[PDB]
Parts: sequence; C-alpha cells; structure tokens
Amino acid sequence: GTGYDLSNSVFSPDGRNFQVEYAVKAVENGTTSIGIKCNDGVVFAVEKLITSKLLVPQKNVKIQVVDRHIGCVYSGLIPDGRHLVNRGREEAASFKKLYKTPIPIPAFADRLGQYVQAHTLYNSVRPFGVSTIFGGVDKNGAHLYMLEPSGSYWGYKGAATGKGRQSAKAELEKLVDHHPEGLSAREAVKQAAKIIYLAHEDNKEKDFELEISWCSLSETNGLHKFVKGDLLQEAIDFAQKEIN
Amino acid sequence: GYDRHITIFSPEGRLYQVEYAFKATNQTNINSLAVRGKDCTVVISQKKVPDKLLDPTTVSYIFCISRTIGMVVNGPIPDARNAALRAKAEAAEFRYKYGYDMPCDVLAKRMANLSQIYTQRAYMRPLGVILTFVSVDEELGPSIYKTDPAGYYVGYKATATGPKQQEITTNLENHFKKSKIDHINEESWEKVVEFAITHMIDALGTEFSKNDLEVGVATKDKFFTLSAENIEERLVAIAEQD
Amino acid sequence: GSRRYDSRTTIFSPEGRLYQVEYALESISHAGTAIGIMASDGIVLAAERKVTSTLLEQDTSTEKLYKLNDKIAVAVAGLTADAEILINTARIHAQNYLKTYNEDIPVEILVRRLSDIKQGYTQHGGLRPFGVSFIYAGYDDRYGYQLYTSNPSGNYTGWKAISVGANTSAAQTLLQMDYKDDMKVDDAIELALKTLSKTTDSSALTYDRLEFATIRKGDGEVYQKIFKPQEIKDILVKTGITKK
Amino acid sequence: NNYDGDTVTFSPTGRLFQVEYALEAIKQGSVTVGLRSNTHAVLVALKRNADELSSYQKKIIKCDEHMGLSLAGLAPDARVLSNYLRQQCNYSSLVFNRKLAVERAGHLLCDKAQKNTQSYGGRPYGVGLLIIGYDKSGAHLLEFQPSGNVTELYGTAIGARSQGAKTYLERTLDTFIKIDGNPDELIKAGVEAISQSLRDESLTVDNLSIAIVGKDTPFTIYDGEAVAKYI
Amino acid sequence: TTIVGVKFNNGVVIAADTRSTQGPIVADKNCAKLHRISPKIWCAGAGTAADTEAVTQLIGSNIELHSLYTSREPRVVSALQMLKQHLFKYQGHIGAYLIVAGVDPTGSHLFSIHAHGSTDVGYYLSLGSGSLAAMAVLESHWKQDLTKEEAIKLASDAIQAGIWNDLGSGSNVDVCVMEIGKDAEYLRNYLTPNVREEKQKSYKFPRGTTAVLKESIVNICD
Amino acid sequence: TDRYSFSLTTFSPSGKLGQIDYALTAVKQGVTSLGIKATNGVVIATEKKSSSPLAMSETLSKVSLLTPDIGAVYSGMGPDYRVLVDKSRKVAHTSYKRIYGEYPPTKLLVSEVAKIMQEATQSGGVRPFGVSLLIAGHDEFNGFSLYQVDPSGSYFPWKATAIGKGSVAAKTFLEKRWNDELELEDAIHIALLTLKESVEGEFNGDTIELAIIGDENPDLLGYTGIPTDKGPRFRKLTSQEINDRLEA
Amino acid sequence: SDPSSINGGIVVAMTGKDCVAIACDLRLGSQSLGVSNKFEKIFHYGHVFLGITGLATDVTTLNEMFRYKTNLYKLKEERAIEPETFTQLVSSSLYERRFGPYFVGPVVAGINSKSGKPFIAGFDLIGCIDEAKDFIVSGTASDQLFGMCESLYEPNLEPEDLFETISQALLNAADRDALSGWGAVVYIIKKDEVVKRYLKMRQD
Amino acid sequence: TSIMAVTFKDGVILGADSRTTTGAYIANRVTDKLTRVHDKIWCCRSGSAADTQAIADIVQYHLELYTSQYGTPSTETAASVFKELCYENKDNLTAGIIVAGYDDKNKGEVYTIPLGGSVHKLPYAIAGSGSTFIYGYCDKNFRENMSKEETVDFIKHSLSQAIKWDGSSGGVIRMVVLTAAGVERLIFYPDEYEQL
Ligand SMILES: CCCNC(=O)[C@@H]1NC(=O)[C@@H](CC(N)=O)NC(=O)[C@@H](NC(=O)C(=O)[C@@H](C)CC)Cc2ccc(O)c(c2)-c2cccc3c2NC(=O)[C@@]3(O)[C@H]1O
Ligand SMILES: CCCNC(=O)[C@@H]1NC(=O)[C@@H](CC(N)=O)NC(=O)[C@@H](NC(=O)C(=O)[C@@H](C)CC)Cc2ccc(O)c(c2)-c2cccc3c2NC(=O)[C@@]3(O)[C@H]1O
Ligand SMILES: [Mg+2]
Ligand SMILES: [Mg+2]
Ligand SMILES: [Mg+2]
Repeated sequence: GTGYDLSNSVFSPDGRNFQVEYAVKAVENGTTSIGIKCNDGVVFAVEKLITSKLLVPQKNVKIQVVDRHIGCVYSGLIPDGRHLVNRGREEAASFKKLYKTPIPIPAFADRLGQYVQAHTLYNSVRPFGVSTIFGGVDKNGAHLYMLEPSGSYWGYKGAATGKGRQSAKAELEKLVDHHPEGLSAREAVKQAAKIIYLAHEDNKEKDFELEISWCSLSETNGLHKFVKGDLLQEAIDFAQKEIN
Repeated sequence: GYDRHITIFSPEGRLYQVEYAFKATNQTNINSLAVRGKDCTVVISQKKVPDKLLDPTTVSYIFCISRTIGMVVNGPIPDARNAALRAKAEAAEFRYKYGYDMPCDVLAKRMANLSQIYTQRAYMRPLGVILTFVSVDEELGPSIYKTDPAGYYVGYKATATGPKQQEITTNLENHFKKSKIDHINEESWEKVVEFAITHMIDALGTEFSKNDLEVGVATKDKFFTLSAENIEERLVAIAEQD
Repeated sequence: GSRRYDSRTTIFSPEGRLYQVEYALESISHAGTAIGIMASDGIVLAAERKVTSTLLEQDTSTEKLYKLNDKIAVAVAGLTADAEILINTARIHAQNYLKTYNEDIPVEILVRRLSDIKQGYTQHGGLRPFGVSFIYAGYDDRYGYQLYTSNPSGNYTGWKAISVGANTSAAQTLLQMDYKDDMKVDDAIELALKTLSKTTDSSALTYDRLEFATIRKGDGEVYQKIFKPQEIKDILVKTGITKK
Repeated sequence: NNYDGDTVTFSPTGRLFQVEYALEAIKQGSVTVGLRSNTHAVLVALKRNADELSSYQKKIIKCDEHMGLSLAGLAPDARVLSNYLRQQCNYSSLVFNRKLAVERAGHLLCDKAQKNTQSYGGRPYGVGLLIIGYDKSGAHLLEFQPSGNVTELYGTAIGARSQGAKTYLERTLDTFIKIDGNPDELIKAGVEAISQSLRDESLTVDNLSIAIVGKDTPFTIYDGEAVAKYI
Repeated sequence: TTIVGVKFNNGVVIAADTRSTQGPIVADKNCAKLHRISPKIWCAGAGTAADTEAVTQLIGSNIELHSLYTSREPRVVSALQMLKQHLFKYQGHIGAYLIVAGVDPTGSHLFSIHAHGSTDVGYYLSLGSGSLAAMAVLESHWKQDLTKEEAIKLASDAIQAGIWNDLGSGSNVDVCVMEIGKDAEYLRNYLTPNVREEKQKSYKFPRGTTAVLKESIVNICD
Repeated sequence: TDRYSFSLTTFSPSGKLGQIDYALTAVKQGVTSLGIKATNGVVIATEKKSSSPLAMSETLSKVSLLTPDIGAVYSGMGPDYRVLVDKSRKVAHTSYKRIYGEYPPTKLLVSEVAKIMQEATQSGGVRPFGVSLLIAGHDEFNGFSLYQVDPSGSYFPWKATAIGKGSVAAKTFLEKRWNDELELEDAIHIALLTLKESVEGEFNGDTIELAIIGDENPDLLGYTGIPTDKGPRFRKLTSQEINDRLEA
Repeated sequence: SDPSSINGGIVVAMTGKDCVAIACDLRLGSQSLGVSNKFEKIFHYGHVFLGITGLATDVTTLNEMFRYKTNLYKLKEERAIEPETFTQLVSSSLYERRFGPYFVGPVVAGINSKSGKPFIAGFDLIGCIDEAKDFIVSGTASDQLFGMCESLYEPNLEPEDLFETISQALLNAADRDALSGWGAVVYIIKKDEVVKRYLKMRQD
Repeated sequence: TSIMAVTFKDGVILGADSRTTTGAYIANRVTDKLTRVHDKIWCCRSGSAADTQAIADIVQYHLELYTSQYGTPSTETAASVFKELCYENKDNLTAGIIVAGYDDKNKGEVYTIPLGGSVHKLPYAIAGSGSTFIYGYCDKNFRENMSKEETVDFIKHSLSQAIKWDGSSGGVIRMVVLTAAGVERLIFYPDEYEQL
C-alpha cells in the first residue's frame, strides 16, 4: 500500500515510523552542535548563524541549563528543544523534591528519552524536531548523552549533530583515538571551539557566532557555566589559528 | 484501505500493524538466546557498538527489572526502554500490593496483556519489541518467558530471537534432542554461560571478542549482568576446551 | 490526527437520509421474519429462526422473543447482541417506572424510550446504530392490547398486524389480505403461522425453526405464554401445516 | 501538498507547512519596524485601512508600563498573545514586585507559540510581533515568529515589503545604535526606515503609528496628530 | 468475642466462640466467626460482625481472582497485605479485628490485623473481648514445638476461658486446623459445652387460643 | 490523548459489519476446538499446537476455568481469549458472586461475556475480539449447558458443536454420532475421535487439551468441614488420563 | 427520637415442621402519636417473604428496591429467587450503604422450592446475617419478642400450633411496648400454601 | 516505645524495645520495631503502629523502584522519602521515625523525623515515650566513633533505663547492626539488661 508516512504512530511495512525520520530530516537541516566528555566533566558547543548584523552578539543564547549541573544544546527546531528543556527541568525538580539529591545524569537522560519516545506513540502529537546533546557531572563522574527524535539516546565520549555533523564526528573520532587518557576541561573547550570552526564549512554561507559552555568538577566545581570573556576569546583564537 | 494503518482487521482477518511491529523487532540486527541450567538461567545477546564515539558501557539491551527478574529485548531501544520502565514499575507495585516478589511468568502475562491492549485499541500503537523474561522463580525454578507485539506469551525450555533466530532455535533443538533433558546439566552458572556462548557461536558461524556479547545470569534471589572481563574469562575457558 | 479514520456515522446524505440507518435496515432485511398480530382478545408473536442446525439446543434457546416485563414482550429482527443490550435497558426502565409510580409502565412509554435511545445513536456520539428492529406486544389499562414497531432510525409506529426482517413486502401483503378487525387470538395464530409458512425461505415450516408467543387473558389478568418446542409442534399440527 | 492538512505532520523534507502558511499570513500583513538605541526603543507601524470610509487598524499594543509590541498579520492572534504577555508581566509584578525582563517575555511567547505546532487540533498563530522594552539591562527589541523562534536585534521589520526597511537598518546600524538620550532622532530614524517599504503610498497622520519606551520614558503610543511632527 | 490462633510444628490452628450479641442481648447463639479466605487460608474476626464478614469476603474474592491470574496457590502474606491496606484506608472505621492463618507454598503463617491497619506476627495470638482471658491461658501453657493435638487443645482451652469468663463470648467452640501437607479441616462446633437443659413445661397452646379477625389465602405463583 | 471516540465497525451498504466478518474469518483460520454435552457432564477439547519443541506447551492453557462449575475453550486469536478469560473471571465475581454469594449460572456468565464482546463491536476506537468461545458449565437449576459465543456478541446453546478450521467436518461427525443418552465417557471418546481428524501432526495427551464439567470432586476442594460445599465440577484431564483413553 | 424508634413496630419469624411463619404488628406512629393502623411490614417476592422494622420511609424504600431487584432477577434467571439467595441479596444491598445505612431490621422467611426446607434469617442495619434455626425477632420490642420466643418456642411445630405460638409471642411482646401493636398479621407458609390471618389485639 | 540509632566507627546500630500497647494492655510483647526499607537502610518506628507500618511499606516500595531505576539509594534519600510522606500528611499521621543507613561512602548516617515531618541529621538519635527518661543519660555517655561493643553497650544501657521507667516500653531489646560486613541482628532478654 501507500500513505504510511502520513500519521505519527503508524508502522511502515519495512517496520519504520516515517514521521520520526522526517523529524530527523528537520534536525539535519539545523546548525552544528557538539559535546565533548573530558576526564572530569563535559563541554558543549554550538554554531549560531548570523542571519543579519542586526542580531545583537552574545544575546540569543542557545545553550540551556537544567537544575544547576546539566547542560543541554540541540540542533533542529529550536522551540521543540526549548519545550524538551522545560520538561527536563520539571523532571529534575520532581526528582530533587522527592529524593533530595540532584538528578543523576543517566536518570535525566532516561526521563528525556521516555518523554520523546512517548511522543512517537500517538497520531495526535508530532515528534520532536531536535537532536539534543546534554550531560553533566554527578556522584559517579562525568556523563555525556545524545538523544534522537525517535527517543533513542546513548552515552558518548563525543557527540555531534546538525548540518556539520560529519566533519565534527571525524574530528571527535580523531580526538578519541589520540587521547585515551582523556582531555582536560580547558583543552576540551579549545577543541570544541576548533570543531565548531571546522564543521562550519558545511554551513559556510553565513557568518557564525561560537557558543561554549562546560560542567567540570575542578574548573566549575561541578556546576554548569558558560565560557565567557578571556577563556572564550582564547578558545576562539586557538580555533582560528588551527584552521589556518 | 486504512486497515493497514490502525489495529483493525483486514479482510483476511489480519492485523498488519502487529506484523510490521514484529518486523521492526529485527531492526537492531541483534540475536539473543536464553537457556536454563540446573539452578540458573542464562541469556546471551549480541553487542554491536559501531560508532567509536559511543560510550560502550551504555549500549545494552539487557535490563534488571527487579532483584530477581531480568529482561532482554529484541527491538529498537526506545520501545525497549519503554517496556523496561513499565515492567519495573509493574514489579514494584506487585510487590507493594501482594507482599511477595512478582514471578517471571506473571510479569510476562502482564506485559503481554498490555501488548494485547495495544493490539485491540486504535490510539495505542504496538511496541516493536520482543521481551524475554528470565529468573529463578521460587516456585517454578529456572524460567524463561517471552512476549511479542501480538500479546502472545509462553514459557520455554530454551529460546532464541533475532534475524538468525531460526538457526539458533534449530541448534538448541538438536542439542536437547540429543541430551533428552530440558535444561543444561551444570551446577555452575559459568559453564551454562559457556554452553550458551558456544552454541550461539556455532549457530551464527562467527567468533566473538569480549565486546561482542551481553550476558545476563539469574540465580535464586539475584539477577545480574556480566562485565567485559567476566565475558573474557568465559571466552578463554571456551577457547581452552576441545 | 485520527479524523481520517472517522466513518462519520451520524451524517446526512445529499438526499436527506442517514447512511448508517439505511445500511442497518438493509442488514435487518436479511434477518428471520417476525410477525405480530393483535386480536380483540389477545396478541400473537411469531418469529422464524435462521439456519438452525440439528445439534442446536432449542429448549434453552432464545433468539427472537424476549420478555420485557410480565405484560410486555418483544420480537427481535437483526443483531441478537444489540437486541439484548436494548432489552436490558428496557427492562431497567420498566422497573424504574414501577418503582417510581407503583404502577406497571404503559407500553408506549417504554417503546418511546427505546426509540429515543435509537434516535440518540443516530444524531450524536459518532457510533454505529443498533442493527435491530423490534415488535412490541403489550397490554396496559389505558389502550388495552398494543402492537408497536421500532427500527434503527428511532421511529416507532402502532399496528394491528406487522412484520419485520426478511420478506416484509410479501408478508405485509398477505397480512393485509387476510386480516379482519374482529378476529380472535386463535385466528391470529393461524394467520401468523400461514404467513410464515408462505414467506419462509426454507423448504417447510417445521417447529424447530419457530419461536411463538401469545399475550392473552388466560380473571381480570393478562398472561404471557412463550411456547415451548412441543407446544409449537402441537399448534403446527393443529393448523394443518405439519402432520402428526 | 499531502502534508499540509495539519500542524502535526512533518513533510518528507522535514517541514511544517501550516507554520509556513502562517508565516505567509504574516508576510501579507502591513509593514512595521522596530529599532532601539542604548537608551530608547521605538516602534513605527504602517496602518492599513479597509477603504476610504474605514479606520486604520491598530498595530501597536501596550503590555506593561515598560513593554509593548507591534503586530503584523492576524489581529485576533496578536490580541491573544498580547493579553498573555500582559498577564505574565502582571504576574511578575504582583508576585515578585518585579518588572518582567524582556528576554523572559520572549521566551514565554516562544513557548506559548510552540505548543500550538506539536499537538493535533488548533493551528499556529497567524501573526508576527515586534516587542520593545526597557528593563534592568537596558533597551531591548525582539522579533517573534509563530514558528516559536524569537530573536533580539538592534532593529528589524516585518510585513509586506519589509526587506527595504530591514536593509536600511542593516546600513544605518552604526548611526542609530548610538542615538542615546534623544528620542525624536530615534523616531526620525524609525520613520526613515519604514519609508523604504513604501510603494505608491506616503505616510499620513491616519496611517502612521509610533511607539517609544526607554529610560525615564514609559511605553507610550503616538497616533494621529501626534505623529504629524514626524511627517 | 474470643478468637485465638496457635502455630504448631507442622501448621497452624485457629479457634473462636459462637456468641453474637446486640449489646447485652445474645443475637445469635451459633455464629460462625471462622471465615474462609481461600481453601487453605482462614481468618477469625471480631468487632463489627458485618465488617469482618465483608472484608474477609472481599479480600477472598480478590485473592481467588489473583490466584487464577498467577496460576499459584494464594499466600497468607498477600491476604495480609490486602486486608491491612483496606483497613488502613478506612482509618479504623471498618471495625474488623482479624487473626489470619494459613499454609501456602512458603510454609505456615499466623498474623493479626488491627482495625486501623497495623499487623502483628507471633506464634500465639488472641483478639476480642475475651482475648485477655484466652491470652491468660496461652501465656500459661504455650511452648515451642507443639504437636497438632497439643495446639488444638491449647486453642480450645483459650476459647473456653473466653467463653466462661467473658460476657461477650460463649456457647460453642469452632476450630480450623491447617497442616502443611493436608487439606484444611474445619471443625464446626468442635465443642458444645452449653447445651440448654430441658424446660420444665411445654407451652404449646390449645388451638383456638388466639383470637382471629379475618383470614385469607395469598397467591405466590407466577 | 485518545481521539478515537467513533465506531471502528460500521454498516456497509450491503448491511454487513465488516470487522465482525473479518473477526469470524480469523476464528475460522484458528485451530479447531469443540464441545459435547452428555447426560452427566460436558466435554470441551482443542489442539495444543506449539511453535517450537523448546516451547513448553503445558504452561499455556487453552482450556481455562472460569468458575468451579464453568470452563471455557476458544478458537482464534490467543491473546484476545486470555484477556477475555481474565475479564470473565472478574465479572463472575463483581456482577454476581459479590451480590448473591453464589457463582453465576452458565447462561448468565455467557451473557456477560457476550455483552463485553458486543461492546467491542460498537464502542469507540476498538476492534471486535478475534475469537469464538465454547463455554461449558453446570448450575443447580439449569443443569449442564454448552454455549457458543461469537465475535458479534451472539451466543447459542449447543448439544454438541465445533469451531475453527475443521469445524464443518467435525460438526458433521458430531451430528452423525450424537444422541441424547450419552454418558460422560461416551462424549469424551467421541470428542477424542472428532479431534483425531483435525490434527495433522502428533495426537497424544501432550498435544491436545481436554476438560470436563462432570461430577463434584471433593478432593480438588482443598478443605473439609462444610457438608454443603462440594468440589468443583470443572476438571482438566491429565496427559496420563488422555493417553489411557487413547488406547481404545 | 432516634430513627429506629420514631415509627415503631415489630416483626418475628419462626420455623416448624415443613413450614415457616412470619408475623408483624400494624402500627405506624410519630413518637407518641399513632398515625396509621394499616401499616403492614411484611411483603413477598415470589415465595420469599420479607418483614422490615424501623424507619418507615426506609421500610417502603427497601420494599420497592427489593421488588425491583427480584423482578430483574426473575427476568434474567427465568426462575423465582430462593430464600438463601434473597438473604444474600439483602445483606449485600444493606452493606452497600455501610456508612449511611437504612435504619431497618429486615427478616427473611420462606420455603426453598427445591429442597422444601424452611428458612429464616435476620439482619442488622448494615447487613450482618443471622440465619437462626428457631426464630428471628426485630423491632422496638425486640427484647420482649426475644423473651417470648426463647420461652414459648419448641421445634417441629405443626402449622396450626406454630400459628398459636408465634401469635402469642407477637401479642404479649407488643403489649409491653408503647410503640408496637395496633393490630397484627401472621403468615403461615407451607411449600404449596400460604395463609394470612389478622389478629385481634388491644388497641392502646 | 523506646527507639534509638547510633553511629560508630564501623557503621550504625539501631535499637528498640518490643512492647506494643493498646491502652494499658500490652497487645504484643515481641514487637519488631526495627523495619527494613533497603538492604542497609532501616528505620525505628514509634507512634501509631498502623501509621508507621504503612509509611515503612510505602517507603520500601519507593526505594525498590528507585533501586530498579537508578541503583542503591543513599540514606539521605530514604530519609527524604520518609520526610515527604510525614510532612505532606502531618494532619493525619502520628509517626516518629529514625532512619539509619550504611554505605561505603558515608559510613553510616542517622536521620530523625519527629511529628510534623521535619528531618534532622544527627550522630545519634533517640525517640519514643521512653526516650525522655534517657535524654540526660545519653548526652552524658555518647562519644563519636565508638566501637561495635561500645555502641551495643551504650544502646543496651540506654534502652534498659528507658524500659525500666516507661511502661509503654519493655519486652526484649532488638538491635540491627549495619556495617560494611553486612547486617547483624541482636536480641537481649530481660534477665540480661535489667541487672545493668
Ligand atoms: C465476629 C464479631 C461478632 N460481633 C458481635 O457479635 C457483636 N455485635 C455486632 O457486631 C453485630 C450484632 C448484630 N447481630 O447486630 N452488629 C451490631 O451490633 C450492629 N448494631 C446495631 O444494629 C445497632 O447499633 C442498632 C442499635 C441500630 C443503631 C452494627 C454495629 C454498629 C455499631 C457498632 O459500634 C458495632 C456494631 C460494634 C462494634 C464493635 C463491636 C461490637 C459492635 N456491636 C456489638 O455488639 C459488638 O460488641 C460485636 O462484638
Ligand atoms: C511501633 C509503635 C507501637 N505503638 C504502640 O504499641 C502503641 N499503640 C498503637 O500504636 C496501636 C495499638 C494497637 N495495636 O491497638 N494502635 C492504636 O492504638 C490505634 N488506635 C486505636 O486503636 C484507637 O484509637 C482506639 C483506642 C479507638 C477506640 C492506631 C492509632 C491511632 C492514633 C494514634 O494517635 C495512635 C495510634 C498512637 C500514636 C502515638 C502513640 C500511640 C498510639 N497508639 C497507642 O496506643 C500508642 O501509645 C502506641 O505507642
Ligand atoms: Mg493485566
Ligand atoms: Mg403498645
Ligand atoms: Mg396508647
């Protein structure tokens, strides 16, 4: 037959759910976002296309925080990502209120995953048009996760999604193969800047603004903080030099 | 017609959505088997981590449902984790209400009834998964019970699930036909794990490193999963055999 | 969403008819014929079973004639299960009227309640109507003996003699041919059995293919008599339709 | 085509056609511009009338003593969204004795518009909004699209023929961004900007609407004879 | 009311009196207070008699459904949990004070349930107005490793003490014995120590003593 | 959010209810089962067709006890039958046992199950049950009875009948072999014979499932001390008994 | 005053040799004021009789409700309900209103149509069943009826003797109660015959 | 009721009496007021037997689900579940609960939760009607990082005094030792702790 790709929860004869895959397409249209796990934390980086010079730089922040220790960035439909972050904040508040401790990173990952998966069970709702890289530091160390519109998610040494996901994954594979001991938080910030600059080649039409955040047990005391000022400029300089 | 989109009967009397969910169960290209020892139950599943960026410790399809019940899923990981969370909740509530641990077959029947509900109600889609529950029930002993998107469930002497399921099933059938017993006559669970890995190697015609497998062992009053080094020790013991 | 699978069971055709009501009437037109004839001293109901097997247990079998209370009974034509749903609701309504007023319910009130239920199913809710047609035979102290008919549309009418189900054209022609206003209940029994034997799609009118009932005077009291298989056989040999 | 029957349907490319049709409903609306310096934020809207016997529909809505917006597209949707924004400002003031930050107002409008694009039933909003405000961090201008995307800018324009005004703002950036402490000059810049989007029409006291907010100047709307001094 | 339960080496016995009272008036001289929750799980009740009967019947129905669903013999701990949570939900307004005994695949069990939802476990228990009498016997005579007949006699003597020394208890002694291997045996009126003596007269009146005004026959057919 | 509030079974212009017809098709493609009413009992029987020799057929029971005097067998979709058995066991309590203190008669439990299935053919956003049930029971005032319940929700009393793939040949055989003076063992033997034709593979006490509604067995009661409480009328035959009766 | 003593009245049932008997008073009053002499308290559904003492409005409501339920029972089961089954139905219907019950004291009597065994039973207001072999009492003179029955009754009484016994019990109990009396009816019940007699008693 | 929990060098020990009273009548004289909610997280219950048992059962359910989802919970988490239950239902509950746990990271902790639902982390905690009579005594004898034998002696003496003075306390003295070596149960009979 035909027309299986018209409803959200319908299986195709090959076993797939084509609506989720169209959401994946919507994600692939988005800008590049990456996450790098280091020996005591995580780093998140995102490219922000400068549509016009009328945009105020450093405003229009894309990286979001969950609780006080979780960082979340997403590629695709930004409002869908904001909705997912709102749900995640509710889940974290509920978990903390009941169990006192802040939500562990795997628990938060599964909360987001169950939410997104539930959004593939009915024809009355649309799947999420974002792929979400998130994570942070908990009692068992650092955790990085990536979550797909199907509700699928995994833990990663490094993760990347968006229009420049290919070159970003290549650079991340190189970093993983060359550093079995692990990167440091600051070195990982510099590498994230470099990988964003490199993956911008797939979106090289418009100029971009780099946005970096990190959660390091030693550099940020286990809290999520935006990389600003001198450290941001140093990472930008590192990337500029390394791409030239 | 739209009898192919929702769970209503086709003129042939079929539910095509159930069949396509069955098809989706194979999407992960992973095979698994489960066998019963003298006083234990072992599950083996293929572990395939293609991306080097992945954290291989988080790539698993075997779940600890409770202290006593373990479940391995053949299907996509979103529906797998859906079923896993639901089964954990059901087991906890069963314990809270009835004062004893939920048996393997009872949890299997509950999950199968929920799958049947998805099979008969139009707004709920089936889960594209096959759930293999294992334990050492305090009344039944080593137990294997498996559910499918059709709401069907049954117990097994042994079982297999996946793209190459038929070959593994035939292998185990031949072994049990030769042995004339319905279990693996071994007192240690390590030797039962070795049996399972050996017969899956035979049926699939491939060799495994310690990173190509997930192993789950259920003994009286505990279900657990083996580490990469425990799997490596089992592989070494297998290699030293004839 | 789910709108694409909605059959829209309560909508009008361009000619002003209800699709599902017409199709349910078409369904009923294949059900075993049921006949009611009202005499001056009683009422008779006669219904024909469909495709009876020899192993069918006719003693405890009831597919056509149901008691609503002690003064009202019904012959059904159509889906037995829908009929039983409506029969239970009608019995409950009769007992409600009895409890509220300490008087037995008049026939037309019950008939109109059931017909209004049907109408509700033909105007809102998006559900399919009941594929059932009813012949009500009843007695109350206001109109004496009464014979009513109701269909999936929720319309009900009164009759001296009426038929529902299969072959209603020929049966109604025969009834109009032989009915007299002054006839007694036994003559009505004869007329009903003769009409059934002439309209039956089977070879001959045997007792195992019949359900029969009479509401008679016997004292100032009305009696509902649902004929047992042997009694049906005896009345058949009495009318001369079958041989002893 | 076969994927534009509702908002809950992705296209094979990954598009939401109902949201794009709403954006189109915006692009057919009358032009309005926004621009801010470091001390003020100004809204200039070109109002559209039905005929010569009718009025020119309002396009600027006040949300709080420090925050307002201009609309382009479906006016009832703008009314709904501005009422929600009024309540949010009001909740902030009443519960926390706190003027609502323009950034959080933009986030709330984004999250409000998003949920209409993911669930069956309903529709995306058919209006675009330009939000000016003065808060604890200074002057702010936001552009809101019913896709949910909200962005802060130094200046922008939406509606029909808005690209001329937008490119003028892109050119005039270094000039108007530092018109601090002089409101009339910022309003002159806004009128000059909106003039680029005029085709076979000129600004009158009947079709011009201006709004301004900033330091020591509550959000105020100038209409009619008041704007005659800018024509 | 006097109800007791006593474990023995291979099972559990429960026992109760048969006196049911509306305040100070004996309403029923032969009341069955031993309720069957499942074929091998029984329970003795005290307090609001309707409440005891109702909760035991309800939990027994749900236990039967649960046993059909799980394909297993019911467990005493399950009936205990269900009764406990039901009685707790109603804040003690369901005036049922129960002694639940039974044999299941996990062994023999003896528990008590308070009307507010609290549960107690022990080798010998007594509840009701006569409990203080019955317990007095139990604490005097209980020992570990009681035989079946020993425990039966101990429970019977506790119920007898309650019968004699409590105004809320009396008449006969009902017993239910539940052994690990056998079926549960339910001895109704295991003792009958309060048979009424023969009355000094027969009060049969000569026919026609009562004055009648009118009589009529009433039809019961249909 | 359940937005399927409309009927998924509607009348076609010909008068058919398509989903009920298709459920009947699914039933016809199921494994044959049957029931025979004797003078002192009833017999229900079916074939246990296991998928793999590794599968334990004894765990899955096609013949289920509803009440101590009422059992049921089916033909069609297994899971529908299992959820129907659960619902019927609960409704026998909520709608009767808890009101009258006695178990329902066979007719009324059959009517309750039929109501469930009818509602499944008319409620919003559901498909009919893809099974046909044969329910055999005994009550004090109606004796032994055997009913068939179809996906539409209709039910019929049978002296003997069969459903499933081999329904036509089995029905003919039963018609040519049934009388009104058959003892329970006679009905058991005729049921075994009728099963022997519809079963292609092995035919023994492990491949067929057979139960009876006969006399009360007090040994299956679990307790003694109540003279009015007798054993259940329902009893499943063991593989040993079936094989012993297969010799003749 | 309290709801079970506003209207007053008594019902008493007894068993004999292949027979039962159920009697009640006729008074309906509002505390001191006697209102009606014709308020009978025994109804019958098929062959099962039910007396109801207590609050009069609840007596009437329960009669109507049990008529409703027994009619539906007859329609579904295609037979008349038996005394044991009706006893269970009364108990469950009473307990259904556990925390807001009818202020009644029902009494069931009859002969089982199958076994021919006489049967009587009594209930409190929340449905506890007392299935006495000898006699059942209910009403404002429940203590007097208890004494009269425990003194007079002997088993295996023939109907003509059971009538005298139950009548003496009812009358002498009502004459020591300010709220009972004002006439009385007695039903003698045999498996295939029921007679109903009105008693002559003092009218104060 | 007399209950206490004491932390020491190797872990934590809980102790309680075994007296359940209905009025002045001892309904049970072998009561186990030491209740397990997780492998090495236990609680001493005091107050309404029904309320404490219901709360403990609900907390055990919550901790079993927490274990199935995220692994072994901390003692602080179990105390937080108890606190949520007791505080959100303070109008209908009368339960004083001492939560005592051991993990390899925090080496044993004690949280007291009295009426109202507040929670307090303490080196040791006493509760129950008998606890009053031993306040002074405990404040004069407790030290940090006592030995297992020292802690058992401290708890035995404290509960002996509490049982001596409080009629609501009595029976045997039950103790539960939670250490890295695991869980040990101790019982002390009246013939032993009365001579102290
Ligand atoms: C297995 C346990 C056996 N228990 C008994 O036999 C004993 N009896 C009953 O429970 C039976 C007696 C029967 N046949 O009605 N019910 C009532 O008494 C009923 N009472 C009434 O009708 C009335 O109030 C009239 C005046 C209308 C207002 C129901 C009621 C209402 C309140 C209430 O607090 C109780 C019982 C109660 C609570 C605890 C303990 C006892 C109770 N009542 C006892 O007398 C008792 O002592 C019981 O032990
Ligand atoms: C581990 C703790 C052990 N506690 C005990 O042994 C002691 N006993 C109980 O808790 C058992 C006794 C039993 N099983 O019957 N339950 C009740 O008393 C129950 N209540 C009742 O029966 C009644 O209201 C009757 C009288 C209505 C006529 C439940 C209730 C309801 C409110 C309430 O405030 C409490 C207990 C309570 C709070 C604090 C302290 C005590 C309490 N009750 C004591 O008596 C107490 O002194 C306990 O210490
Ligand atoms: Mg279920
Ligand atoms: Mg008087
Ligand atoms: Mg007087």
